[PDB]
Amino acid sequence: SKGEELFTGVVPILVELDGDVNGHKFSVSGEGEGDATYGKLTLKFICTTGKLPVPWPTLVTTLVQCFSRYPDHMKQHDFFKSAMPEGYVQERTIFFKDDGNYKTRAEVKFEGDTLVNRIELKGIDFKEDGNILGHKLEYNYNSHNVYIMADKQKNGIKVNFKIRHNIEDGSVQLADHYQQNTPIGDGPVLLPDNHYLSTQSALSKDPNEKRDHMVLLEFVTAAGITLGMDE
Amino acid sequence: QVQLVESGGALVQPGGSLRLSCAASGFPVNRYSMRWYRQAPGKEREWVAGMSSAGDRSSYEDSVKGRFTISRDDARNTVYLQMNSLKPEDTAVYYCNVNVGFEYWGQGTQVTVSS
Repeated sequence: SKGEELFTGVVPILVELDGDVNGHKFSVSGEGEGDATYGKLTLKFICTTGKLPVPWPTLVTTLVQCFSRYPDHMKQHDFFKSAMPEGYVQERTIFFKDDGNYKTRAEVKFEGDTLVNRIELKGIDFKEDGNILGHKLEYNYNSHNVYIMADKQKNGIKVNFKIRHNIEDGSVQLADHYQQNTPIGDGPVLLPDNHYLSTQSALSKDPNEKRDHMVLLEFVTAAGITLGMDE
Repeated sequence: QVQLVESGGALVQPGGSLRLSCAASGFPVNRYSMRWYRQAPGKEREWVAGMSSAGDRSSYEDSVKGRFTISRDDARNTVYLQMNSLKPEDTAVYYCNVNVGFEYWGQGTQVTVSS
């Protein structure tokens, strides 16, 4: 509420990830900018350790939902922005069907004028020649509904949704997301009614970039459930 | 839409100094390597100096190494070419150059070195 005034314009983004999947360590650094007014992210990510041991799309969700566009009639349900600038802690467990899982813990806060996302990721139980470690995901991303719900007790939100990863053999592989966000500050935050986010993302490559990298364009808008005739 | 505009050209005497500049619009000047060329009268356009996208590296052609210094102001999205110890053979139209998708040139600026 007082936080949302921080997103009126264009905000510099900075992302930092340290990862360990099946003992394959790696780091990612990202930058770009968010414009919550249009629910738009533009970012570029570099694997700063060389070669990414997992497919870039497996890292999308992990890599700043405060940049979602909450339409006027919902502004009061924007938990993410309301916890700013002290920020919130975002934790996930992502289950890849018939394969391993990531467990992540991130902190999204302002540091100066910059919105910063620092994550630690840890994956286990992956198959060394499955879709992830074997690099069989197409380089593209799909459009999803992210279901949000209040967690009165932790004073935050609880989020659930399934990401659909296109595999190159034509199949698709689900990644089950269990997410949880809690404020860092003592401040008062909005606890939202059940709603959801509509995501769309386009992955591309910088033609002039030698480094293992991902260029990401993403639009997210909040929407909200219209009950049927059974009330 | 990308556009380059050089300015700073002038008549100067041998040994003199002059500082060209180029105003870029349509892209961040700190995300692309920028280069300076010069074309004498009835001669082939000649590469003069350049700096890498990241700014960490600068290169010059042998004939100007040590007299020219390329630089840029990221915030003002401007590129500079400092020139000292100007010789008569430095006379030419100076163009600034960048490649974003396709190649772009400024319309140039004239430098004349004579007494």
